[PDB]
Amino acid sequence: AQQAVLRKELIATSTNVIKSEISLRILASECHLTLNGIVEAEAQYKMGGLPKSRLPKIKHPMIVTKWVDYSNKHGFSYQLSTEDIGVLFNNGTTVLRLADAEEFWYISYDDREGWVASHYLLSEKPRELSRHLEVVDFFAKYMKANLHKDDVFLRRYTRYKPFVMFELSDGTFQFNFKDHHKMAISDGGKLVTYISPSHESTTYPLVEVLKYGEIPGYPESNFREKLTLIKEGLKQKSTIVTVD
Amino acid sequence: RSIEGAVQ
Repeated sequence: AQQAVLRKELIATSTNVIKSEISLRILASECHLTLNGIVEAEAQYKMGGLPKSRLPKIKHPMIVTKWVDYSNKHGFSYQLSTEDIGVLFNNGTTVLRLADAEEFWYISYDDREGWVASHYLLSEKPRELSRHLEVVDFFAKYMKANLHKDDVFLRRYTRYKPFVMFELSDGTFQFNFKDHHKMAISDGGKLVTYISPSHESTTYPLVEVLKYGEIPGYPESNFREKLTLIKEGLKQKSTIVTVD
Repeated sequence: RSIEGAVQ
């Protein structure tokens, strides 16, 4: 009998706050999906005969390149794999700068339908919004330092100690761990995009990595551990159906 | 061009 124990509970901090329960309900029902898509994959390695026959899809999902937290003068901010910049204000609203930068989406959150957006141009921009772009204009200057399809944005984040969790609008979950190993789940818990500290993206079917016993190529990853951290990560995030 | 993962 293997003498082992469950990992300590996942304590979180500085999550972006939201009122729209239904939005939480979607995330909760969405997290559980990619989690069930993984349990279904772990079952493919365990006792799946010829688990690699009918090929699985292959596509590089979106991801977060550089990110920051801020408390007072500005809100949490981030940048994506499309040279896009987002700003999750302290109130909960988001402003997103597109790749080609002629335009920008302004996202709010509502209880009835959930997240809701509206298209504007920087040139045909309104008044009350301009002061929100002053904030973005600074993150643009900061982010600028550096040492189509249906677009995407960040819904919720959660700062745990061992890592930080990103929940995206396209159904893609991302994790920047402590040891700078960064990973991502997309396609409903079927594809794996490990991006080492060396910013190199490569996607893999989950059933292919499970048989291997580790991340492909990189042995210093300690993969079998991080997977466990993802699971309980989604488990906790999937129980949040309400605000209380 | 509509944004996936939210309502317009």
